[PDB]
Amino acid sequence: KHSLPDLPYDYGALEPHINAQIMQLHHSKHHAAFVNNLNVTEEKYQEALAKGDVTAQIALQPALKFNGGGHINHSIFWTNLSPNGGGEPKGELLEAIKRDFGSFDKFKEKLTAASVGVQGSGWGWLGFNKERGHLQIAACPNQDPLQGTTGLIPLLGIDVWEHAYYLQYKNVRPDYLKAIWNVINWENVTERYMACKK
Amino acid sequence: KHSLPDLPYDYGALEPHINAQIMQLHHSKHHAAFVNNLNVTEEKYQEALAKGDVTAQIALQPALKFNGGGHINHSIFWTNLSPNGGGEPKGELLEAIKRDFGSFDKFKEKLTAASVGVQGSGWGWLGFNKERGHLQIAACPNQDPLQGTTGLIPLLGIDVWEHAYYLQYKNVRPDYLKAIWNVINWENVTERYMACKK
Amino acid sequence: KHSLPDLPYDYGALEPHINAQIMQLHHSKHHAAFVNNLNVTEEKYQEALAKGDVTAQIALQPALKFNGGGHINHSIFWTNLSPNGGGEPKGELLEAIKRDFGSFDKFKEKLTAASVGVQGSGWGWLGFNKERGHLQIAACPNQDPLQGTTGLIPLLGIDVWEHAYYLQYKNVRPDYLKAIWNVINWENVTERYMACKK
Amino acid sequence: KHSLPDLPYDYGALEPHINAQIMQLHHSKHHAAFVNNLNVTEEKYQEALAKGDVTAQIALQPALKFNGGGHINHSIFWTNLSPNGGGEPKGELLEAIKRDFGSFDKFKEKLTAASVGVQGSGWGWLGFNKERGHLQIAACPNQDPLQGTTGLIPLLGIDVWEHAYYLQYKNVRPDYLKAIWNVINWENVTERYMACKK
Ligand SMILES: [Mn+2]
Ligand SMILES: [Mn+2]
Ligand SMILES: [Mn+2]
Ligand SMILES: [Mn+2]
Repeated sequence: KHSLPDLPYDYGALEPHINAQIMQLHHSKHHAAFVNNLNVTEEKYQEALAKGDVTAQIALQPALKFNGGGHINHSIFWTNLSPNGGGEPKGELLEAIKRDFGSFDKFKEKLTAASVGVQGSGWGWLGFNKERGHLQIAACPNQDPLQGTTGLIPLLGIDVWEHAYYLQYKNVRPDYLKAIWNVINWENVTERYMACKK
Repeated sequence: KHSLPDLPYDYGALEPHINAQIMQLHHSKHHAAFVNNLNVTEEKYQEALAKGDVTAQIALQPALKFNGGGHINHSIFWTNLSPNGGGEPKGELLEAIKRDFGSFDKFKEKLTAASVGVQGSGWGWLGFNKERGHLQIAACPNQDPLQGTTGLIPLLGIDVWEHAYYLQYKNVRPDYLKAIWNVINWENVTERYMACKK
Repeated sequence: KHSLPDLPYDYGALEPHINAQIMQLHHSKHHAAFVNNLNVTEEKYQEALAKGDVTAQIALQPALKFNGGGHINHSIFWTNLSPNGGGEPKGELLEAIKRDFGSFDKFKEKLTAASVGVQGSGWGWLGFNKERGHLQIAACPNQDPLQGTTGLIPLLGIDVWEHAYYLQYKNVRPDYLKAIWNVINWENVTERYMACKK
Repeated sequence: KHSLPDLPYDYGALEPHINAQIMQLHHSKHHAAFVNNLNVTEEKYQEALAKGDVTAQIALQPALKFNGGGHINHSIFWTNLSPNGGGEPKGELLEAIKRDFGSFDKFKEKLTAASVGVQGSGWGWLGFNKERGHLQIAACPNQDPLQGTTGLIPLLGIDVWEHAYYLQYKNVRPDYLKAIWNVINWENVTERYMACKK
């Protein structure tokens, strides 16, 4: 069984960048529904798989991608944020960011452009291409997880679903993006990067 | 040139079902951006078309569908709502609703299920199938317009993008749906129905 | 497991409408490949689910739908064809066709148009809509199965992948469709129909 | 307007690798159909845009992309092949291939794998990523053009629609791909490469 992970900090720790109300709703309401529905969907799939029912397996695909992706995406997101984050990364990561994007500022612009640009609900990702051996920016629609649909290893994800910023920033997505850079836990994205730095 | 249509009522007229803040942001901010970007996108397309630049035409497709759909969808939506709406439709429409869905209650359930069920951003629609000659329920992702992507004539649309209900109903989409039935302008959906009742 | 079903007639039984070469290749090579890969994908999916690896489950989705759908679709297709086929259906199926499509001829035109109209690889389908109690024509891309992705119950399917007709009819898909009507197994289509009008 | 380009060699010039029958059908029938329908779709799109009919513009999108892409793709494809082709590229293109893919052999494997791997109809592409300054392999479904849907600049394209190889290689796509390497026009691919490294 999958579980709702605990937040590494209090709901009001990312203030004033992302307010406590969004953090509470996002985690306790949105993420909780994903794991519950994921466990419900996985049990159904186990029933379908055992019967060799291919129709049921295919019909169940959207719910699993949506809920399974929802769980995966949000789980990474909480670890990517920190009340002690912000600033710039250091060491190997910064080294690779300058190499692949030109500069840290250029990387920020690319990821922001990618995030602001998703039409509808989605995610902006900084990922690692294990085949090519470099960093890569990608945008994923709805809850489609990065690794599962793209093959890239997720390092940093930015949720651009409206529930992630509307209460505080309303329709101005760029304001939310400008603000989230102040709480990015570079300590965690450097770890994820090192984990696949092979 | 396309224009931002005026609302048929004051921003606070649909209260307490849909509050004035959502109505103001939704119309003055969201819809306004769609027409502006649509006009910008259409001019670009006219440049591409004149040059016979097929690459530019294809690259421009998402922006036109998103912004063009955005304009179309929201324009219909404002006419579908009214401070004097609610209740049940009468005459021909009600007659066709019972015929195609069993009862008005059954129709409500079907459209609600369709609307609550869109994964991500989208719309729930009551449309008319001119080929088959009956009413049909459909769900469209993001801003993909009903007629243009499906062929069905739009009668009643329900916006399930989070910006349409989050400030007031938060994550509980069903609450928003339960509430919107009280402001549905059946007078307008009966007109749209009669317009294609051929 | 899943196994390649034996054809209920020999490869040359549908001549001159569909030649023996196509039938042999379609069954022994194309369909066979789908079951082999379906078995492998299912085994991998079982592995992933036991370990709760949501990323692996999502990564396997395209393969499962394509190979599972390939098996499902072709398995129905073989039963939809017959050396004893052709003509028109009798009884209830025919009544339902007259009611839903105007006549059998109008139905022939519509299914033909939907098949000839698929861009790329795909299938043309006459399906049953359990929810509305009526017949419906739908087109599915590549190997996406009708029931698993649409909810409709498959009755008659027309494979419009180029491999189903190219050797004999080259690029002329309409010639292939005109010839397929002579081998449609209406006894089977009726059989499938009676099964869902329950 | 758009016109069917004359082949820069006769239909039997690529034998025994790609037979004359395929070349004749591919150019005179398949490609010709795309330009005819592209011209009609463009004319209809001009009508729609002049009238500001956003619904008609969106309804024409699938046709424009499929037929426009069909013209673009096949037009590049013909120039990518040559009776004088084969072997390996020289100079900068080869250097870029060694740098980005390890070697020419590894590059051959990757493009072959991406082509053989497309489910249904599509294309395998070696493209140029202007933003990152490197070579990249991509696969496009049906007739979706590389630049218009991906932003990458096309250098070499491999048509994996069954009509490009079925008559000669039947279902064995790997045989077709092994043979196509003998007629690749590296002078043209280099030409396209030099054009974007500007
Ligand atoms: Mn979220
Ligand atoms: Mn809206
Ligand atoms: Mn087939
Ligand atoms: Mn082709």
